[PDB]
Amino acid sequence: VKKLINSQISLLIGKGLHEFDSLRDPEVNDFRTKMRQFCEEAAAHRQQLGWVEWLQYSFPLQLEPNRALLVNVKFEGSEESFTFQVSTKDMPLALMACALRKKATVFRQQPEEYALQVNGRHEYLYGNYPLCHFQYICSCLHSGLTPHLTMVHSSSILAMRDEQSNLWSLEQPFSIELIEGRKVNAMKLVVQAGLFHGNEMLCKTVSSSEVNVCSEPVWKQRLEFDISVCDLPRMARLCFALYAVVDCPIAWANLMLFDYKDQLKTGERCLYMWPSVLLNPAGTVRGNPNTESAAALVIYLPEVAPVYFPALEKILELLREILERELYEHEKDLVWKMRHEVQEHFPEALARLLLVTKWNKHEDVAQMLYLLCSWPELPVLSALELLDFSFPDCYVGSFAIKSLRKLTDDELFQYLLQLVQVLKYESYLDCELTKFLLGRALANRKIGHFLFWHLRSEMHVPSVALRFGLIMEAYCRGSTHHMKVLMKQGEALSKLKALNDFVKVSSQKTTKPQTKEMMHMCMRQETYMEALSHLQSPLDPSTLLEEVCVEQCTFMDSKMKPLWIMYSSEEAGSAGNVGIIFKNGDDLRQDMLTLQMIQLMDVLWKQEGLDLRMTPYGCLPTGDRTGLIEVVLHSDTIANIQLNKSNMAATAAFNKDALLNWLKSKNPGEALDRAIEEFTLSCAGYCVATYVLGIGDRHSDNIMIRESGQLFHIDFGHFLGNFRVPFILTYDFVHVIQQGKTNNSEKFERFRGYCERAYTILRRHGLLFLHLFALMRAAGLPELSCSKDIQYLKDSLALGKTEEEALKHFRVKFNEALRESW
Ligand SMILES: CC(=O)Nc1nc(C)c(-c2cc3c(c(S(N)(=O)=O)c2)C(=O)N=C3)s1
Repeated sequence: VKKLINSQISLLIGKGLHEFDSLRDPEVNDFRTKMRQFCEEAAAHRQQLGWVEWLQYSFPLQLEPNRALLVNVKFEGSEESFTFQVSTKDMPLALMACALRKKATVFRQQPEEYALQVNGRHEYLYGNYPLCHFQYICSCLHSGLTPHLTMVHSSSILAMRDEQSNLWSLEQPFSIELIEGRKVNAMKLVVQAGLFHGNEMLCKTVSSSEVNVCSEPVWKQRLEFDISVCDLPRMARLCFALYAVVDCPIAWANLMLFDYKDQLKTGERCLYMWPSVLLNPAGTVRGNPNTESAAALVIYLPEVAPVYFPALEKILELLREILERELYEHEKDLVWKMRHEVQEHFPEALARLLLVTKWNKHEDVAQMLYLLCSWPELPVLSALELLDFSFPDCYVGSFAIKSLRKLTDDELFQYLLQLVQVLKYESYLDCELTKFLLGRALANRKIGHFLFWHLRSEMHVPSVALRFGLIMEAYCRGSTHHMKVLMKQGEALSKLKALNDFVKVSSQKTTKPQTKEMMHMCMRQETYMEALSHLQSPLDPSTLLEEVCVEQCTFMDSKMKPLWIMYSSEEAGSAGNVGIIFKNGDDLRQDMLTLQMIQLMDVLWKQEGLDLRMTPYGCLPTGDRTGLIEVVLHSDTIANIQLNKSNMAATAAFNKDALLNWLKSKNPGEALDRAIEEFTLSCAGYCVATYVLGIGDRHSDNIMIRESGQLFHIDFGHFLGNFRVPFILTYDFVHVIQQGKTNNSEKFERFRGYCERAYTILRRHGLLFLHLFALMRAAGLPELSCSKDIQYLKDSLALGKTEEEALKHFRVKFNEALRESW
């Protein structure tokens, strides 16, 4: 019945749906019901899409940001296949017609009714794009393999779609009654509070009277705040901090002064507080659900009788350029004076205007919101700024989502990590961002995939557990089939957790080979073989993890014993030979963010025609200190290469030549030049990427080389110079760039040219990183917690410099890095 979906969702999110009901909360109850009906509307629209439109849902195109190639094509009900000489500039339609003419001769007797599936994968090639503009063809051309595609008819694609179906009057000062506590401490107890509107204060922070660590301490004091009640903004947020004194932080707690129906909150409130590292504005406005052992304040918010926030209709009724590109009071007031001409001539400066409006005075808010509701939509870049906690107001928030609707699915994917973390800054469950992310997730299954996992990865955190569970529950109402697909993934990871816990215990007692043999026995059980096999990869749902290749599975010797899990496929061939690494015990978010930013750098470089040959490999947290990492096969560490062990192809007279002999052995004869280029390009990319991102602790063990020449980085424990990390040039890579010559300035200075181009391209999108890192502060990443972390980026890119000045400064750091190389 309905009941089976509920128990499946419950298992899928790690939080039973009985628990949502047991709160008796009207906001939860109205989120669930209102978002259920919204996601079910999507699910209906989804099942009546056309077959091409369904491919757009299920397998959205992997596109890149003349010349010949072999393509091998087959038809779905056949092993008999054909090979074709085609051009890289031809459409899929041209190729599909080629296939049908070779079939109509072999079988002796329309291209529009087909889609090319990438063999043994959930990737499809269709639409009016040249072959080399598809990521599969482009990947294939660099790596050198023949494409393997399959003609899938529309009736068979529709068969897939089928089987997935489901007010101003009050001028008194705002005040409270601080009643009492119920907590523990080692002195006297002070309760400082404050009215914040985002980061900014609506008035100074009024303390409570000092009182002894008496219980369960009692106060029964008025606190009177320096602000009229009519001047409270819609997102007025009252923020407490309980600490002790003769500073000693103990707890904190926030709540919105207006409830989710716009009503002002009266009367009594028990705030269940959270422990501390004093006053914490951006902290969540929901209480600690650990009600048993939580320090709890009770307070009263005076009755003033039922007063709702004014409806929008009521609100709407009620030297200049030189600065506009931190400002002084007169400059702020000149920016406010000319607010109408900001709307008319400089609409991209909305943010700076929003940071000069007095949010603690209500006429100014209406005068602002009046400008805001006719304000033209801004570019995607500008809207990512307005999502930050710096702009808490709902109309500004709702305006931002309105300017972000024109995000492409690829862009939305690009920023999905950051957008999810902004859900933590949200004050209420039902919000324009949630609905936006949910509606786009339900319109694109890849977006839907990754939204699920970004949320599912944080259910171990009580502050977001309720929000995230509910969103996940809503998504599942709107995609029964993808729920089941994801359960299969989660069942795989449950088994990997249990197999990894075995491997840890075992490794501490017996030898490496005997633990590996005993891992393989455990995997060869029905329950494991079934669970570990025949799923989609959480790292990339278009990757199919088919036959778990137990022989080649192992574990790595590092402290947490990450498992090495290899998968094969009959239908896919070499594309089906894929590896994943399950790591349990480490917080992979730090890594994931670092790889996504390098991926973005790659995207931004390719958009200016620069292909530095990066390796943007999957990294995805899936659970508490648990996640997956995509295996880049056919690669080894600089450490393992430079070991220089004998009876190998890299038998080297000098350790400087170990890499170059290694590259030689893997790329013999004419192909050595192609790999040194791959190496050089990739070396330059990661050199810049590490310098901008401030990635420290780089040694041979955590730098890998692919057998193509491509270099890339692993293990991102520290970033943004969290030990001012300088540019890193390594002699043995310099040796490879220079083709093993001691003096080869032409090949070396090309590499400086690549590094400089790469560095100047990121400086132009400096604001994109600044905005995206600003939104990431929401995550509570230990090394992304303050302004000096964001200042690192500003200084690494040199964002307040002229392009000429910054390039001069970059070349100092580069020449310094060159000197350091021996
Ligand atoms: C042939 C081979 O081995 N290729 C590899 N490709 C990748 C992507 C590896 C990797 C990446 C990362 C991490 C690890 S690991 N083993 O340290 O967990 C391993 C980690 O922790 N963060 C990122 S290894």
